[PDB]
Amino acid sequence: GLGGLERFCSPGKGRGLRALQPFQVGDLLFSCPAYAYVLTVNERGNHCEYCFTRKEGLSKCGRCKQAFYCNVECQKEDWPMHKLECSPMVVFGENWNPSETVRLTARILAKQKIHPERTPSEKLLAVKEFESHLDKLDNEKKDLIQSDIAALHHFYSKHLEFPDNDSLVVLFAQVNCNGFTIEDEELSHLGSAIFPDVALMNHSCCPNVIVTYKGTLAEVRAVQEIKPGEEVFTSYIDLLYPTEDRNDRLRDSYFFTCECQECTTKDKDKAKVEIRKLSDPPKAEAIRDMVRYARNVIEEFRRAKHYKSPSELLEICELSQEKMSSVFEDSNVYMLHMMYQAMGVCLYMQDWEGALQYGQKIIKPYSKHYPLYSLNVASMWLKLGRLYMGLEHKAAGEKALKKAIAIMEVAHGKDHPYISEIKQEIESH
Amino acid sequence: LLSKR
Ligand SMILES: Nc1ncnc2c1ncn2[C@@H]1O[C@H](CSCC[C@H](N)C(=O)O)[C@@H](O)[C@H]1O
Ligand SMILES: [Zn+2]
Ligand SMILES: [Zn+2]
Ligand SMILES: [Zn+2]
Repeated sequence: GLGGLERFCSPGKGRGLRALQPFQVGDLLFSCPAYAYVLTVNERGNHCEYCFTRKEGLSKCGRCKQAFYCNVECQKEDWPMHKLECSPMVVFGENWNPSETVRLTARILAKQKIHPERTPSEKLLAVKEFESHLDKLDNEKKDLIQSDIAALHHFYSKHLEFPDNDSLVVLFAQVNCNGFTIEDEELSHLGSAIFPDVALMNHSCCPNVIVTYKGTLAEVRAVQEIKPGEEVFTSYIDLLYPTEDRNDRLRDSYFFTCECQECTTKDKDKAKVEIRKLSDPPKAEAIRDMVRYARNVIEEFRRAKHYKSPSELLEICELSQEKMSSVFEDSNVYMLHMMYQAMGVCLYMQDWEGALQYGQKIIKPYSKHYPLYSLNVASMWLKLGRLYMGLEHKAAGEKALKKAIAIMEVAHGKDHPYISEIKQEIESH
Repeated sequence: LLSKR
């Protein structure tokens, strides 16, 4: 197993992870090497396929030209997985477009074929043991899984020996339920992976640990004091949103309802949905209406970024912020959501000043809505710092970068490469 | 999948 920890049966939460020794804030509970992993398409050329190292001068694979490595060693070590896609990419050409989930599942089947025995990634929980929630699956989800299976057969039949359809539905359900996205220091999507021992940890909206990544290695560090006998909880989702929203996402994606202290007490819900202090206070139904509108624009925008222009997206942000501002405070999380999206759009257009402008409005409410140590907060400080630095504002930049470092030392560990890079950024300028 | 954002 894993020192100082154990698997146990958590009442009403199936299997979980329990502490057998004390852990202090910033302490490393354990590490877990990726069982299976895939670099996201948009990051190819920026990161090594095999180890996810971010570097310039990465060597291009001579056959497909769509995989990049640190060196010949990374290339060679990655080949057992990359061969599933190398020739297929050139053959299908423009038609090669499997979803990330399919790519990961293909790699899972490949690993199962090469290494059927228990791996060092499965010291407490095996991939085969993953919870699937197959029985809870509705028509929409079964249809999505079937599409995924069809894509799997479509692009990966060359090297894979498929089980029956039923087992593939089980596998895909397990992947949706237990899979992790890997993000960088800015919380930018890097890829997807399976970390079986890490997936043992249950969810809480007030978690006592955070998961970070060191290449393809998952790391789990305490963000709260943990005492022997206490269950170890991580957050599966963005904790910015109020209780109802959080539970809608947890129910939809993970088929459960959280009963943590935050969901029960609902302490932060009031401040999260802060209402303007108007002479004539807004009626209850007007609040419910604006909240409904807010969720609708969130979904609408989600769709719009796929085909609308950057100016249209900014228009949606500005106009929606304008409508919401009559009822909602600037510190309101839906306002913050639109501001964050707008910041992202500004960043894409290389409109640095506008992005800084929004981020400054975003950072403090983030600090108040998120838990004490939050990758979202650290990441926001980091973005702000890099914008200030890029715009020649070294004192403000140094201050924000040091705030980011201060959180990340706890979450990533004092010796993490991301921190060395940030310190290098401070010293170089 | 499991992400903070
Ligand atoms: N706070 C919580 N309350 C109830 N169930 C939870 C929970 N957090 C996580 N879970 C369950 O754990 C699953 C995530 S994988 C976590 C390990 C799982 N408990 C197991 O026995 O293998 C989810 O499908 C959900 O059903
Ligand atoms: Zn490498
Ligand atoms: Zn190749
Ligand atoms: Zn909760």
